[PDB]
Amino acid sequence: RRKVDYIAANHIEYIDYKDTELLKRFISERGKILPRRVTGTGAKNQRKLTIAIKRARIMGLLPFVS
Amino acid sequence: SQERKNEIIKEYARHEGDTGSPEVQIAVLTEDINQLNEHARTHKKDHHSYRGLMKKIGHRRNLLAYLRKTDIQRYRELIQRLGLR
Amino acid sequence: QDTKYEIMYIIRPNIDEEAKTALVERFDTILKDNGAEVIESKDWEKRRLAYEMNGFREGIYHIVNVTSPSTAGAINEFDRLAKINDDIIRHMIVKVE
Amino acid sequence: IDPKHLELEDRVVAINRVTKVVKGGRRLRFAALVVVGDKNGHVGFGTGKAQEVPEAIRKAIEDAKKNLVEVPMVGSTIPHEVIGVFGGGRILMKPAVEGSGVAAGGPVRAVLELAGVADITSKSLGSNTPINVVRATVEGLKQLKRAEEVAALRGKSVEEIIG
Amino acid sequence: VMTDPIADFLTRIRNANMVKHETLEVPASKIKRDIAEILKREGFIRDVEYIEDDKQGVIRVFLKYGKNEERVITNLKRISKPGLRAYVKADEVPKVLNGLGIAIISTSEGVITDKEARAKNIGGEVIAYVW
RNA sequence: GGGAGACUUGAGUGCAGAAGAGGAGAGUGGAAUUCCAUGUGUAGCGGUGAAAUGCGUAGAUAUAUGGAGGAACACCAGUGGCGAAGGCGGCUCUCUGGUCUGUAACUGACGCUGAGGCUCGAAAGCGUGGGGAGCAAACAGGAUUAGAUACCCUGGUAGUCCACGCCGUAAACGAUGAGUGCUAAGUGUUGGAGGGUUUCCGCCCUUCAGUGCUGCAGCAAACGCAUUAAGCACUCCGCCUGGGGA
Ligand SMILES: [K+]
Ligand SMILES: [Mg+2]
Ligand SMILES: [Mg+2]
Repeated sequence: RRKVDYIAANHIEYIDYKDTELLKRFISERGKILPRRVTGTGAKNQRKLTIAIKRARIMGLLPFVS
Repeated sequence: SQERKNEIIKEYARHEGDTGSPEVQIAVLTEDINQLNEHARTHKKDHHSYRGLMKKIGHRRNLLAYLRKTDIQRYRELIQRLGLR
Repeated sequence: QDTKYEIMYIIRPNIDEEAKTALVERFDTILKDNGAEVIESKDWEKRRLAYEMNGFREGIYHIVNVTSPSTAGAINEFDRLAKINDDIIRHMIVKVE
Repeated sequence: IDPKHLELEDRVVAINRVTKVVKGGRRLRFAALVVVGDKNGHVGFGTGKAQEVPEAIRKAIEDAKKNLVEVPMVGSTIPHEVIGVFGGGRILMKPAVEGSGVAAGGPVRAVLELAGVADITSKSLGSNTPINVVRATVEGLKQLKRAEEVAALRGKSVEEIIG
Repeated sequence: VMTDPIADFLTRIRNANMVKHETLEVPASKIKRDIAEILKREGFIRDVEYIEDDKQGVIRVFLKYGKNEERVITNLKRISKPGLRAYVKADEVPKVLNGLGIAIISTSEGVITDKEARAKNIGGEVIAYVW
C-alpha cells in the first residue's frame, strides 16, 4: 500500500545515531529493527537508519535486547 | 587528486581548454599508476585494485600506440617529459 | 581535503569536574598536537545506559567536532589513548559531510 | 479455398501403426497421412486415425479436402527456388528444365505429382518424418510467388522486372 | 562498433517489415542512399526522404504493402558479410529467384542491379539479395 | 585496402552529483556456546523408533555473578546491492578500485574481439609457525542389522581459524562467450536525472543504467525464450562431430 515515510514527511536528513527520538519508533520490542515493509521507508533512508541504530546500540543509547 | 590533476592538465596540455588529449590522459594515468603501484606494494593482497591498475595501464598503452601511429615526434617529446620506456 | 569528524566518548559517571575538565582539555590538546583542529567540544547528556558498558550502568557523554586531514594520525592517537585510558568507557568516530 | 467443383484424387503417404498403452496392454491404432490433389495447382494433405486402415484413410482424405492450397506453375515447373522448413524437415526445391521429370522418392514426389509439377529438382536435407517433410513442402510452395502478383505489388511491369 | 552498417540497415528493414511498421530512420551513408534509391525505383519501397543533421545525415524510409496486410518485401540477405567478401564476374552475376527478386551490386560504373550489370557485361561486389 | 586530410554520433578525458555486504590493512563491539571461579541445591542429566555408551553423590544438570578463549554477525535482509568471476552481510577508521547519471567544454575512430602468454580464482588439500571455543572426516564405543567396514547416539583427531607460500579443480550453472544495433506491450523494484503539479511530503509524465515476473511477433525437436532473447543481424575468440575404452 501507498504509505508515507516519517523522514520524507518531516524533511529530516543526515540521520545521527544520537537521534533516539527518531530511531526508537523504527524499533520493535526487545530492540529489533522494524522491517521496511512494516514502516514504509525508502531503501537509502532505511539503510541509514540501520547504521544509525547500530551506532546507538554500541554507544548505549539503545539496547541490543530487552 | 583534483588539484594534482589540474596541475598536470595545465602542464602537459596544449591549452587550458584542451582537457582531453592523449598527452593529458597519459600524464594523469602515470601519476595514478605510480600511486597504485605504491598502494599495491603496501596492500599486496588487494587484487581487486590491481585489476583496475592493469586496466589503466592498458588504457595508457593504447593511447601511446595511437601517438606512435600519428605523431612520432609528439610521442618522443611526451616520453622524454614523462620518463617512460 | 580536511574532513569533518564527529567524535563521541563516554565519561564515567562518578568523576570530578576538575579532573574531568582537565581530561577533556587533554584530549583536545592531543588532537591539536597531532594537528587536528577542534571546532567544538560539548557535553551531550548524562544518561542511564542500555547496559553495563564498563560496570557503570550510567554514563556522561561528550562530543568533539574536529576538522583534519585523513593522513594525520590525530584520530589514531585519540583512539589508542582512549583504549589505554580506563576512565572513559567508549569512544567512537564518525566521518561527516 | 474450396474442394468443391474439383476432381481431387488421393494418394497415401504412409500408415504408421501407433499405440496407446492401457492397464490391459496396448491399444493399437493406425495413423495415416494422405495427400490429395487435382494436378492443376490445388493440393492438400490430411492426417487420419482409426482402428482401421481404410477408416483412417477416409478421415485423412476428408481433412485434406478442408486444408487445400494452390501452387503456381511455369510449364510444369515452379517459378523459383525455395527452401521450406517445418520443425526438422528442410526441403529445397529448384526449378528444373523440361523433360527432366521429377527428382524425389516420395512423399515429396507424391505431393508434387498430385499438384501437377512434372519437372523439378528437390532434396530432403533434414529429417525423414513424412508428416513434417510434407509440411515443409507445402510451406515452401506457399513461400512461392506469381510474377503477376509480385509485379502488381511492386508496380513495375512483368518484363520490367524480369529484364 | 557497427562493423556492418549495411547489414544493420537491411536487418532494420527486415524487422520493421515483420512487425509491419510503416517507416524507418537510419544514420545514413552514400551507399545506403544508393540502395534506398534502387529500392524506391525498383518497387520494394513506397518512398524515401533525407534529413541533414550535423553528426550524420539521417535517411528515413516509408515502406510498402500491397494492402494493410500483404508485404512487398519478404526478406533480404547480405552476402559480403564482410568476413568473406563476394566479388563476382559478369557471368557469375546472381539471378535472384529467376528475376522475381533483385541482387544489389557495386561496380566501376557504380551501385547498380544485376540487370544492368549482366547487360553491360561487368561485375563487382555483391552486397545484398532481395527475395 | 594504401596515402594526405576534415568532422563528431562511437570510444575516452574534464565539471558536478548518486549509490553501494566492492576490495586490502588496523582496531572495537553485544548475543550465544564451551571452559574456569564463586555461591544455591541434590539425583538424576543427556540421548533414542527403542534403548544403551557416556556424564553424575568426589556435587552433575540447572540456577545467579564475574573471568578466559575462539568463531560467526539475530532483526534490518528483499527473484535487493556491489564486483569480471569466485565471492562479499556487526561497527569505526586508513588507503584504494570499478559503475551510474546529467553536463556537450575537450581529443577526434584512439574501438571491439583477442590465439599464444600474464593475473585472479569456492571448498577440500599441501608446506612453516601460531591457535583451536564450537563443529567434525579418520577413529573408538554403544546400538541396529543376516551382516553394517553406514545411516542413529555419545565422544573425538586432522581440518575448519590467523600470516606467508603452494595447489588452480567444482552442478566454477543464467548448465546461455564478449561487443554493437534493431525489434509489441504490461507490471513491480534499486540508483539517478528532467518536467507538471503538490504547503512540503507525495503523486503523475518522460528518460538512462540495472534488477524480477507475464506476454505478442518470431524462434524452438519440445520444454521453454521473448528489449536482462534462446528473435533478426554483423565482428572475433573458444568448443563438438555417435556411446564406451578414457
Ligand atoms: K595448514
Ligand atoms: Mg581452504
Ligand atoms: Mg517468460
